[PDB]
Amino acid sequence: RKQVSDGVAHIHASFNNTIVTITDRQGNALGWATAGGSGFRGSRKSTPFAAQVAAERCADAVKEYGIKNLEVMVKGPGPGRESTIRALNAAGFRITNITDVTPIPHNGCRPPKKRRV
Amino acid sequence: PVIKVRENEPFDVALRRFKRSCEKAGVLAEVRRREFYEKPTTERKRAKASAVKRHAKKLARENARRTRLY
Amino acid sequence: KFCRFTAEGVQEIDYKDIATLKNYITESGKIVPSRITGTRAKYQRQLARAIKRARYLSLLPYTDRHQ
Amino acid sequence: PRRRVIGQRKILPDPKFGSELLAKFVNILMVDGKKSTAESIVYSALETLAQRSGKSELEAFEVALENVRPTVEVKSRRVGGSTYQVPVEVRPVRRNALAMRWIVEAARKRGDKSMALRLANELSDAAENKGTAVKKREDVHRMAEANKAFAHY
RNA sequence: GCUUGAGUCUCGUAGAGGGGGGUAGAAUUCCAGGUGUAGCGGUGAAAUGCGUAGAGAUCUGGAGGAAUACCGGUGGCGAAGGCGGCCCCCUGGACGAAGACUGACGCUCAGGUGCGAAAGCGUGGGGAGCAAACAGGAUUAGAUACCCUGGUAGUCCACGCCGUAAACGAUGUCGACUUGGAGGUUGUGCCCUUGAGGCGUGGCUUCCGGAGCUAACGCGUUAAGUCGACCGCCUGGGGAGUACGGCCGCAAGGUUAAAACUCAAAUGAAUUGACGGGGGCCCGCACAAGCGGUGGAGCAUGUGGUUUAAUUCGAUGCAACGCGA
RNA sequence: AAGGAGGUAUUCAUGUU
Ligand SMILES: [Mg+2]
Ligand SMILES: [Mg+2]
Ligand SMILES: [Mg+2]
Ligand SMILES: [Mg+2]
Ligand SMILES: [Mg+2]
Ligand SMILES: [Mg+2]
Ligand SMILES: [Mg+2]
Ligand SMILES: [Mg+2]
Ligand SMILES: [Mg+2]
Ligand SMILES: [Mg+2]
Ligand SMILES: [Mg+2]
Ligand SMILES: [Mg+2]
Ligand SMILES: [Mg+2]
Ligand SMILES: [Mg+2]
Ligand SMILES: [Mg+2]
Ligand SMILES: [Mg+2]
Ligand SMILES: [Mg+2]
Ligand SMILES: [Mg+2]
Ligand SMILES: [Mg+2]
Ligand SMILES: [Mg+2]
Ligand SMILES: [Mg+2]
Ligand SMILES: [Mg+2]
Ligand SMILES: [Mg+2]
Repeated sequence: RKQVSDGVAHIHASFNNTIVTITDRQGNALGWATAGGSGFRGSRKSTPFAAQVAAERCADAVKEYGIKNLEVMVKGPGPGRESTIRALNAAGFRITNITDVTPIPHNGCRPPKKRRV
Repeated sequence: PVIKVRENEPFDVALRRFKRSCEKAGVLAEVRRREFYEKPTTERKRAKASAVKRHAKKLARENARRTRLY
Repeated sequence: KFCRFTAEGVQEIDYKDIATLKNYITESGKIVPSRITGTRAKYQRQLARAIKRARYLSLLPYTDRHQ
Repeated sequence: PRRRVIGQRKILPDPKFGSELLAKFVNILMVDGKKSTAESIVYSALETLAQRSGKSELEAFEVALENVRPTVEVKSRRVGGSTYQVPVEVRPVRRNALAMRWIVEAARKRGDKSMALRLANELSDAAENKGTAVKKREDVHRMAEANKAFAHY
């Protein structure tokens, strides 16, 4: 309701699922959307198209706030990782910053064991 | 890989620039290699094998570049 | 090629010299490989030590997602 | 063919109209090599369609054909182990052939009595964009849009 | 007696060599709070599991443990095992230059002593992540597994014990001699450094290759070449690195180490095929794009089966079944 | 993921960006 005209789009794109969250510049979240909510399940929810429709759904959700400017923070090794950005541009926000925020450790915790499939 | 849209810069150009920056950084390769724990033996073996492969083909090219193809 | 340090006969990197370190680091903050830069191995090791010491003293950022 | 790049066979133009497109339409309509019967059917249908829907047979035929032509179809690629239904743009000669084939089969299905009457009715209906042929075209377009997600495989 | 082997001193060089103590940032986890709402998580596909007591996501603060991205390199160091953020303290070895010095003080080594990855054991701490055992969900004919969600010992620290690895270069240590080439790394001398250069002279290190050697594969100045000194080990395959005895160990077990019996082979390298749910290339109505069929109906015809006194005999994956006929 | 070029890969003024 409190119009701010500038948001931050956090795109957490894992291999399985993509979560897009629009928030204020300070950190308070406004709206979110996911491929699971978009209806795709499993092999279809791990596709760029699902990420695009989730981004569109999130943009519609936060439409009430009337945000115009939008800085993008993309995180995680996700299948789409880009379709969300294209969807936001299509939805009609001025993309200000495109930033990668993937958390890379400096040889920290040990990862899980390799899968034998 | 921070990217800020330049003045009078098209969005498609900016997006391609961002992909180029990510490629140069090598983010996807790093996270993918860090997805699972590679044993030190496996890592050393893989590195040594790659070096041997690279060196072998260098010698092969530098030698077989003095032959009659036809 | 063209190892810059051996051209001037530099003895030590002198980590306080930020501008040279800025040339020898990437935008993301990590160290550019000697294979790309053209530096000799001995100067490369000295350069790595200097950059790490500068990072500790906060003259250079560890990464661009720090501050 | 694994190794052959010869193109398409040269086809002669329609005697009474000088249209290669119409000649191909007659060939598609023809069954059991009885070209005389198929040619009589199409000529009668074209005359009836011209009188009903417009001025000339070629104009009515082309407008109907354009209303049936498909922009994009779908094929079954197999790259990731499973089969992906991927859309693909159809070359113009295939557009004409698919349109004519759909019109002919739709006309055959129809419940009217004479074949020429069925052909004229279907052609007029396709021109008006309510026919079974245009429904088939809209169906293939609809499925292509549904599976458009795989457009880069 | 001598100075060539060996060693000492003078000046420097590079190194993840070792021990101890601090410190830095990223990241994971947890805790507290704000925003915010119905999914999250996972797979080939799912479920177990987590979330309306508000998860996941996002922001702020805090706690804690472990490990040091980039640099990073068939790069470096160490006798081997092995060693990787940065800083300080203690400390070992190697190499180069010029000389000076001692004057064979050397090499090898059974017993002996010490060091010795990982797992394991004892005592006491610590515990983020990962993870034998275990629990649950799947998969399957079965699945005491591979896959998924959890998860204890352990992984970490201190002090002891253990003493084994494909602990491998499957190549004992020392020394001498024998054609070359391309590199890497670290010294150092000279030539106008004609500016990143040119010519030497050491140490260590990777690849290719000549003679020579080898069963061949290959090794080839870092030898598996030609020789010299000392040590360790083998005597067909299984039985068996097992039994007994001894020694060591808290234990697990380690070390030393047979016999009866049994077979006539077991093996190494390489050669020609075939095959591979190896790789590349190519072709054929092989697929794809199309048209017309068969499989449903009736009848014709052949076969199987059953029946019969006989239902004559043969052909019976493709390549028998309107076949001999 | 597919195709083209260069090399064993860079020197290729900084500036600009
Ligand atoms: Mg997993
Ligand atoms: Mg060494
Ligand atoms: Mg002994
Ligand atoms: Mg241990
Ligand atoms: Mg213990
Ligand atoms: Mg304990
Ligand atoms: Mg498990
Ligand atoms: Mg786990
Ligand atoms: Mg042994
Ligand atoms: Mg080893
Ligand atoms: Mg041995
Ligand atoms: Mg000795
Ligand atoms: Mg050789
Ligand atoms: Mg024993
Ligand atoms: Mg044993
Ligand atoms: Mg015993
Ligand atoms: Mg043919
Ligand atoms: Mg077919
Ligand atoms: Mg039948
Ligand atoms: Mg039969
Ligand atoms: Mg018979
Ligand atoms: Mg018979
Ligand atoms: Mg026949």
